[PDB]
Amino acid sequence: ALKPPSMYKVILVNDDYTPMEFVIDVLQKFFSYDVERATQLMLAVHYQGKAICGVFTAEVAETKVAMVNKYARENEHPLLCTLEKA
Amino acid sequence: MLNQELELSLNMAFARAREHRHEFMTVEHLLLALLSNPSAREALEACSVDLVALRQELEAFIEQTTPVLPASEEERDTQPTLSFQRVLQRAVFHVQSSGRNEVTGANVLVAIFSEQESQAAYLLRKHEVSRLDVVNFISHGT
Repeated sequence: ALKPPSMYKVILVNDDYTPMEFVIDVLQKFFSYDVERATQLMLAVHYQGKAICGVFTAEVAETKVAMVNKYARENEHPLLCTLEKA
Repeated sequence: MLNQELELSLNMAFARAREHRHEFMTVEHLLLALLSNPSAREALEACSVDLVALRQELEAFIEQTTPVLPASEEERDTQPTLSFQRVLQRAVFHVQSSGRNEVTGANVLVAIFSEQESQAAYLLRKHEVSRLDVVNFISHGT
């Protein structure tokens, strides 16, 4: 009757206002990717419309999502970060 | 109004997370620190919890799932999860709701049950402990 909480995918969603450079900034600053990998993920967001940035516990995923969204808000970009059950 | 023992527990748990370079201080770091907070420990012993086992389960989970800040990263440091923040606010709310002010480790433990998607709440229920078991211990001992 008891199952562990599940893991969550943290996702970056595409939009037409947010600069590629800021998406890369976010991937490096909040997910620790190096420039190369961050750039690949930025392109994926651009083409697929969204991309998985990482998988974390529900608790950690929720916090990363809030942190990314606050940072986007602060810099006035509508960059949307979301989470989804893994 | 956190009592002295809880405050000490919270601050040392936080210092330990910072020494380990953990990006986040979780509700699991919190429950782990409460295992030796007198107030919360007494409640868990009253519920016949294998504290040695719970401790190991928490440490293993913390180690496998908590991101580690890189050496380079010297601009950001350990921060509490939203879940952790809610538990502390909830513990204060519950205590004030009864007209009191002193918040103990046991009240914090009670609040953990409300974070339904936390590994800590899951491990507590797995060790057959319910919110009401803890409230009963706080209200009536045994």
